[PDB]
Amino acid sequence: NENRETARFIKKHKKQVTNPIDEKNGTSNCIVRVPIALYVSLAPMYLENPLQGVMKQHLNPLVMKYNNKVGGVVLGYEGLKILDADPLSKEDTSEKLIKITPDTPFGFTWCHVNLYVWQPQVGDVLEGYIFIQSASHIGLLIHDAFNASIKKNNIPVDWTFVHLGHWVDSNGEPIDGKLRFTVRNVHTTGRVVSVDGTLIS
Amino acid sequence: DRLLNSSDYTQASVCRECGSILTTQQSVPRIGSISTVCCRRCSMRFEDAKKLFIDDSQIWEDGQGNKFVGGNETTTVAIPFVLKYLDSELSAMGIRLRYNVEPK
Amino acid sequence: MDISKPVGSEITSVDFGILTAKEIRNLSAKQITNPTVLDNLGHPVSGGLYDLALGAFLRNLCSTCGLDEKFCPGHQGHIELPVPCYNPLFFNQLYIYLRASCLFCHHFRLKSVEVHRYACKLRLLQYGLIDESYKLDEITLSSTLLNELKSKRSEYVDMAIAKALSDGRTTERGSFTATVNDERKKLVHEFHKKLLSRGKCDNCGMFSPKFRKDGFTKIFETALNEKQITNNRVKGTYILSTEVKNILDTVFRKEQCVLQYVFHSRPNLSRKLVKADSFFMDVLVVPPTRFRLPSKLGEEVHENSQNQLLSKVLTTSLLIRDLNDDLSKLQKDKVSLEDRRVIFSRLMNAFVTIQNDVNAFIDSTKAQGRTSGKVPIPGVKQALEKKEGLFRKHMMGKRVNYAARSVISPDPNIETNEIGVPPVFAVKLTYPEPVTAYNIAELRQAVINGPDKWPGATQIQNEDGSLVSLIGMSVEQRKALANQLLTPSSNVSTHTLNKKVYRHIKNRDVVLMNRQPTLHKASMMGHKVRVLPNEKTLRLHYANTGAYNADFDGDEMNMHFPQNENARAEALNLANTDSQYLTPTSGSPVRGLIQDHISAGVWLTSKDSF
Amino acid sequence: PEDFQQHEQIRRKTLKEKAIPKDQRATTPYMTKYERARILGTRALQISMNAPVFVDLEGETDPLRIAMKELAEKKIPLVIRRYLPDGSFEDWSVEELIVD
Amino acid sequence: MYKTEKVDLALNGDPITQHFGFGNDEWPKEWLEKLDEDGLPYIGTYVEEGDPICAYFDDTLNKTKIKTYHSSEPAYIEEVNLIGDESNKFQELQTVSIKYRIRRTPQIGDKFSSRHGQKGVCSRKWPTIDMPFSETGIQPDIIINPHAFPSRMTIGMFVESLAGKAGAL
Amino acid sequence: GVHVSYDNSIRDADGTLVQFMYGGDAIDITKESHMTQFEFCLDNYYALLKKYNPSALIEHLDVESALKYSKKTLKYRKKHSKEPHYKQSVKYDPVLAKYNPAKYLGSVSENFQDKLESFLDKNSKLFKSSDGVNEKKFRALMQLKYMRSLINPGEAVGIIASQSVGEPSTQMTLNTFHFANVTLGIPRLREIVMTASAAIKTPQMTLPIWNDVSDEQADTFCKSISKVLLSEVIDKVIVTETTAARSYVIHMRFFDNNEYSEEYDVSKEELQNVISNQFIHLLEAAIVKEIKKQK
Amino acid sequence: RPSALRNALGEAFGTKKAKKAIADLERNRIDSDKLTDSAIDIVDSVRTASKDLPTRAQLDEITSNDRPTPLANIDATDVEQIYPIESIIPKKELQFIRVSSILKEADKEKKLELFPYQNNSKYVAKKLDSLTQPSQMTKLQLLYYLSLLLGVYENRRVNNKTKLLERLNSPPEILVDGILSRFTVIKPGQFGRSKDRSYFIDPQNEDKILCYILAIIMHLDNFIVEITPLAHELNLKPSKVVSLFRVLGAIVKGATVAQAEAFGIPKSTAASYKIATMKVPFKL
Amino acid sequence: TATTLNTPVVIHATQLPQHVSTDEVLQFLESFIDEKENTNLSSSISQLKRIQRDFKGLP
Amino acid sequence: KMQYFLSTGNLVSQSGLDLQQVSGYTVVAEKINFYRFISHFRMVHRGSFFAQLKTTT
Amino acid sequence: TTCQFLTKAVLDNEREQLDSPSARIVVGKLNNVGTGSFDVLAKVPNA
DNA sequence: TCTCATAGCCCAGGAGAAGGAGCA
DNA sequence: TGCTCCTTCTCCTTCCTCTCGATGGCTATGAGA
RNA sequence: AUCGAGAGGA
Ligand SMILES: [Zn+2]
Ligand SMILES: [Zn+2]
Ligand SMILES: [Zn+2]
Repeated sequence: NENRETARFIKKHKKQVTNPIDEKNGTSNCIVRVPIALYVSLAPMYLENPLQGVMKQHLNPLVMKYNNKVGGVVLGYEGLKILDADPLSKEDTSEKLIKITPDTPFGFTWCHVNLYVWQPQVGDVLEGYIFIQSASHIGLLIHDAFNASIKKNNIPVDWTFVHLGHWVDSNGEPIDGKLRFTVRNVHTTGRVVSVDGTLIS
Repeated sequence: DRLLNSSDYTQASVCRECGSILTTQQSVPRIGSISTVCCRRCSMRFEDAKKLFIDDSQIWEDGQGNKFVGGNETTTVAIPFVLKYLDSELSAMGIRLRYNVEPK
Repeated sequence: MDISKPVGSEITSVDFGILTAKEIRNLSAKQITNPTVLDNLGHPVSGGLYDLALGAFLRNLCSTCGLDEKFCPGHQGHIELPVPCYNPLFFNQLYIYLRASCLFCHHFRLKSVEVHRYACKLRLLQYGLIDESYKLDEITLSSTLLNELKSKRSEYVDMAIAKALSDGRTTERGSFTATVNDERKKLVHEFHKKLLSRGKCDNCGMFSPKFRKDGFTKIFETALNEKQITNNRVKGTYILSTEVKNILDTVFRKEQCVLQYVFHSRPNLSRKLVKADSFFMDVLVVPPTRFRLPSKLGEEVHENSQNQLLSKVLTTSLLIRDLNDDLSKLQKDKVSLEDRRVIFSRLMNAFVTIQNDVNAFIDSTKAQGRTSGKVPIPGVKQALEKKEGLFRKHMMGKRVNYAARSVISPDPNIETNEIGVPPVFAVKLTYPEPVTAYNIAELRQAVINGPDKWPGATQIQNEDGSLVSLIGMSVEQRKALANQLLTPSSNVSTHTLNKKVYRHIKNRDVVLMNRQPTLHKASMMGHKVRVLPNEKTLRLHYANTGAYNADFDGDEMNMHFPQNENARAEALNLANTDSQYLTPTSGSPVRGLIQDHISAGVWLTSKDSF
Repeated sequence: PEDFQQHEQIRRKTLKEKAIPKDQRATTPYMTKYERARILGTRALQISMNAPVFVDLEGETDPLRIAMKELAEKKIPLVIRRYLPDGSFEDWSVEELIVD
Repeated sequence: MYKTEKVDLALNGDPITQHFGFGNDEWPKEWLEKLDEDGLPYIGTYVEEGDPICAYFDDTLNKTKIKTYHSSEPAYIEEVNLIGDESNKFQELQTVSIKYRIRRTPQIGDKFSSRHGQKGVCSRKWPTIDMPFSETGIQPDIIINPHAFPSRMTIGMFVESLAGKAGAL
Repeated sequence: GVHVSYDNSIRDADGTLVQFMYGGDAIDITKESHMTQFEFCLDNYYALLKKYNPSALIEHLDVESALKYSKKTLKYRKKHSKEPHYKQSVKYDPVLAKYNPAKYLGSVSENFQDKLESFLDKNSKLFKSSDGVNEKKFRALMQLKYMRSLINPGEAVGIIASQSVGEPSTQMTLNTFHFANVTLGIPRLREIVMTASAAIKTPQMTLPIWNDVSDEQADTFCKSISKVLLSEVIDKVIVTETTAARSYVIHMRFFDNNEYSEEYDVSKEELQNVISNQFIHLLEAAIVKEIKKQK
Repeated sequence: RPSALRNALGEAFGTKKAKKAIADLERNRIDSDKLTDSAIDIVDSVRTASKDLPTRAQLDEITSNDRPTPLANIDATDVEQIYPIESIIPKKELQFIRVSSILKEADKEKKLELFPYQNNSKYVAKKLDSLTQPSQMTKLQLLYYLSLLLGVYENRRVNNKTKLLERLNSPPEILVDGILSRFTVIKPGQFGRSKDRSYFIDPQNEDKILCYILAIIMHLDNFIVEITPLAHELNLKPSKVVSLFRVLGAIVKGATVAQAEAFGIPKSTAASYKIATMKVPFKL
Repeated sequence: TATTLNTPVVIHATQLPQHVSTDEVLQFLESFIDEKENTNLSSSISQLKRIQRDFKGLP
Repeated sequence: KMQYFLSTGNLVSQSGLDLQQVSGYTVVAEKINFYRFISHFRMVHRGSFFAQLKTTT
Repeated sequence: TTCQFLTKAVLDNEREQLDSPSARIVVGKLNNVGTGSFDVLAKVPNA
């Protein structure tokens, strides 16, 4: 069936939302809220504190951790609610009844929680401070949170490299504040994630 | 404990979107990040790739380095290893198997 | 097994299907058409049977995953056959569909309304309405009223299934039980009994020719009667596999509305339309090399038989491709010559052999043979059928770990529900005791004692799954581990787990004794441990001798040592001897006392016993 | 996104509308040997991998004996989910089963 | 128990360079505790699993490879046959036949039988101070089960016992 | 997959039902056989009362439904314990077939309750020596015991039944006291349950006779029912060929007429008619077949 | 004679008679001329499904195979140019191989300091004072590269670079990177390489490196190679080296009076003593 | 990491991602510090505070 | 070839030499004890084809 | 005769519901009869 | 210039199916 | 026109331990004396 | 280590 494959190519890899610039003045609103559901285990050694146990065993080890199914980096979780597998509970009860696998004391269950995901897409606007200086790239400081890489050939000839070296704006004064650049691709190369930056491409 | 757990108890990589345990494999850990198991049945070739756009999530390379795309819905189940043997032996007669794996 | 390694997912139900040729060309590892099996006496050739794309072969790496033999499962290749082959596993079934079709109109020689009625019957059987599947024949009275009757039957089946879908008599995935499947198989068997009797075509009066098979090998066609040829003309010998493919492809393309119903015992939810390539072998899969390794001892090599089969398949394939190149030589024109008469026949005879070779690959029985030696190398059918097959040799009957075997000996000094353990079995059978704060001092005692003095500690396993052995370490290397079982949370990824010890056996455990020819559930019972010094055998009480049918002239008892607290509780409660005092057959006991106790009871309770 | 929500609601439908009311639970109120053995083994497996303490340890090195001691006073927080050939399941807690 | 191990180094026309003894090479010195300098063991030596039996030098890896005793029981060396080729010594020594010897104490669990089919298993070797003693002074060698006689119907063991006591007097 | 479901009905593991109760009465064989010796249970009324304490279990179960229902069925099936079951216009179901047998106190089988009341009425001499033991207290004890002696939901009773047929079958293949008729031992048993064969080795039928029929009348019937072959009355067959083309004369010497007349109830004109009807016809057909099979 | 076997058959059996009569119904002619041209049309449909055969002459001989030889010049009829030195040694590495300080310095201590690998090789002492002409100095450089291959061969289990840099006398980087890029299985990944890189050599490339070593020794021994003293030197197996020279086209033969005249070895003890020689063509 | 003990198996969303502005995210920053009051993970807390100092005017 | 015949026992011929079974004509002497050793010269065998048949006649 | 019943199973496309004990051990799951006929579930606190 | 002397490889146990040999 | 009884094939199955072997033949190359 | 063949034990 030739009609299935075109949509399965273009729609499933197509993302959910696009970030607009606030009044064309600030930056994008790439910090977005999304409700998720998952299915995780729970240790008996934190059974007295089961919600914070689930937090410290699946969610607090998910802090600043990238997933492509969420598309970005989580800046914190909110609203942990366990979907109890026992009916007639009405979401106001304390005797939640989680299913136990018949080999281990780590009980798996469903949980809804919100995520605050940072995800950039193709053709977006971000900004960065002065973080490092080099001869052909400057890794920009993304929201004082991440690092941005710049390939050399995307730099026009109007930029003035001086010489350790430094980049000089077309205004001629040394740069300061938050420099604007365009997102082309997202990468995970390094200890944390990075981004592919551009200015004319 | 006896007839399964003490003889040939094994994990298994499954792609849930195809529902098989054999065609999945390990990707070559390239210079960017750690390796990740992937699905050869749910794989997009670089030959055509409906180009008569792919985001940098599912591009991975085999041992010679050909670019495949797909097969991320991966989970590990508990099987005997002789089940993997029987899966590889039933295809010799031309039989597909399909294993429903919840949580879907 | 590990109880510190929980499995999140699970197998819930099993579905079937058939892979086709282009899907294997999409997914599989590498096209392998190289008969080079031994490239200068010590090497795997690339693109051949031992290519590193198929995993790893005797301390080589992988050309697909690039990992070790203990990380790669081995990958599945694919032979591209020259011609499309049958699948023998389905063979006779499609042979029936070889003889039920009208060759001209591409329908079945039975009446079309009759096959429509069978299709509506099987559609009603898809949803558990056998009542409707016998009330369907109630709807009776050119082809205008025949189409009206077809629409009557269709509306009847649709309204019955809509009424079934009104209430919860059938869910969305369908209704299917034992009686449903029995009625379905009766109607499919009657259907195939009816699709072999109609000589003429019931659509246009034609005559399809007579066919006859060799069983797995060939199809022979017979010329029809002159009266039949006369009836065909006024109103209208070896055959190849591609002719069978083209005929059955056009039949399946014209008969989708009924063979969507015949070959599906449920509501086909994903709309899997049946095609001819579901029965056919244009490709063969190639197993991983890991499941095909020759047996090696030092230098001695027993080469696998499936390597011989698949190498003969590749050799025959390249011989057929070379004869295809010779036919490419003849097709310039070469028409004024009978020189291409022989090699073409040398094509066709070889065109037999590959079929035989596929009949020699999967089957080993039904084929031809180079006789007078009678050595059938195992096809994949014969590796699945018996006790020496797979379902009994490796699926059910498994030689286990952490077990023991001995001759036994009497002991009337321990109790009835107890077993005597010799020290030679008390050193080579361990229990995975975890680390917990109540039994921390006993485990430190076992760590100080070690693997040479009962009881003790042998293998301290860290939270990464990494092991630390004590089988050759010194005394002080053991004693320094005493303060090294209370490690805090170093890595938060594995912080919830603790350490483990494969400690020796002691009195607070339970084993499972068994005597190997069993006949009932009381031939295999749990027993509470007592370790005996200066002992060679297992020690038994006499009350067990009724249940195990034991005589002490050289018995052979097995002892499974269980590996979970769940199994400890089940052996201690659900299968202990205390709960097996009576037969489940009639109600008699099988336990008690034996002849010395009996004669002593005769003499002791007598009235001359002061 | 929305089809996942629909499948989620169908899952919660087939969970909820296959449940059994507390008025309908009419099995035996006893506890069979299988049920008691599974409760003991599973609770001891939890305690061996650090379940929270709710009974006195009495210096016993056997976790199965600690599980039987804890069963002796009905302290255990577990519920047996009894399944039926339909799949409609009742829930019998420890507090509403006659142990032995 | 007597066992036999045929250590050969000639399983593969000239190039066999595996030579018995020691080449000019380093090796852990405690092999002569169990061996001799000619690549052979001291005859009549305590052999336990984890000890070399035949050692030989080869220049193909500049290595003296050994042959470790692989059996469960502790053993002793009985006779070391040294076999040469039937033709006129075209190669040097290449085949060593070794006879192991293993002690077997009469143990518990052993199978002893009489001459009437009544086999059995020695369950415990009973102390002589715990034995029943006769008026003449002696204690028996083997106490046997008396209940085996009705079912098996071995009345001839009475006859052999009585005639043997008659011959013993 | 043949086990005890929670409704105490024998099903397969998918719900395919086989029986509605385990043996009809849900009594496990493991705790069975002390439902026949009631005098011993009266002798240990104190011990079985101290064991099965009804005080810590009355707070969870209804007690006064199955007792009344069982007394109604008891009065009805003592009222009509003489008609046959086809003439018995059937009333409502028996006791177990209504209630949960392990919830209501008094939900018992019919034969156990009948033998219980027969024991309680047969021993009127005995209970005068008792301390006050009646039908009621002893009945409540035996009903608590009957509730505690029911089978667990989830026992592998297909496996238990298979092993309890297999294990005494290994005491077999003995040529037993067979000649003083049917196939015996394992060759019978495997013929029954596994193979399901219609070609029985010795198929038989046992017909009861009335009381007015004497032994001579019944043996006259036995000589009436019996199958009679032609060769049973043939002494000599003499074929004399003479080759007029090829021909041959057949002379049959039979036996005396009174012999088979008394033994097989056959006259010589019945012999005439059976030579007339079936013998010469099949003989001629066999001659035609043997002539045709040369070519 | 098949008809005579059938004449014995028709009297002989009833099971083999039926079996071979079924085989004769199976035997009969499976091709006629109209069927021949119809099957020619069906082989044109096989052209339509022509999953093409591999070329089995250049992909299966020149590419990665059992023992990859050095880059051989079959077209060179000169036996000293079957392996030209610009084929074995790349020009990219050859342009920074300078041994003028080796023959310039007279101290053998500093000369063995300037070899990358140090051993008890008798071949180094045999072929250092023997070669006297500076015009063959690049051949001497070839011997240098031979010693450099020893720095790979008996030091291959060093599973990284810097600890393998601890086994050489700090050479220029291009030789070591050319060897580790042409001869090794490059396993990528910077997850561990920032700490410590880990990759090794598959045994097929190890036998390739053995072929390179034996070709370099084939240069410096008048293209007639010794076997048994080389088998003393290589510390490997004899028939292994015989196979490695049968891959490299060297005819490993016994000795005539010419090899007893040249190598100083006795002809009377040359029935088992082997010597590798060369001829013009390439192997099969 | 391949075990299920330290890794969730199924992760999906149910609704469209609503572009919450910096108001609710800043409120989550302040209430997140307050809830954690009521090292790589503390460096995650430090970067989560440098998000606030980033939007302020002096990081 | 005679070493093969005694070391394996497979009678390999063409006419079969007018017998029933085609294997198992060689017995290891087994001189563990002299009773066994003298029993292995009067120990006659009926036929492996009859050991195959389950009929107890 | 595993192959013939497997042929009929594929030509019926049998979704095996996985309730037979021998089937459940060939696949290798916790068997039904006994401590697998039900499930144990955890009673948890709120705080 | 042949004689060795070797490399390199080519007899249960019935039950079903399944279809001919006659019949309304 | 359609529907039965007489011949073939075509199918399938107690537990453990130890030892002892295990392709012929058609052609190249390759010295020895 | 696979297939045969042989032996022995409850
Ligand atoms: Zn997939
Ligand atoms: Zn791989
Ligand atoms: Zn037609």
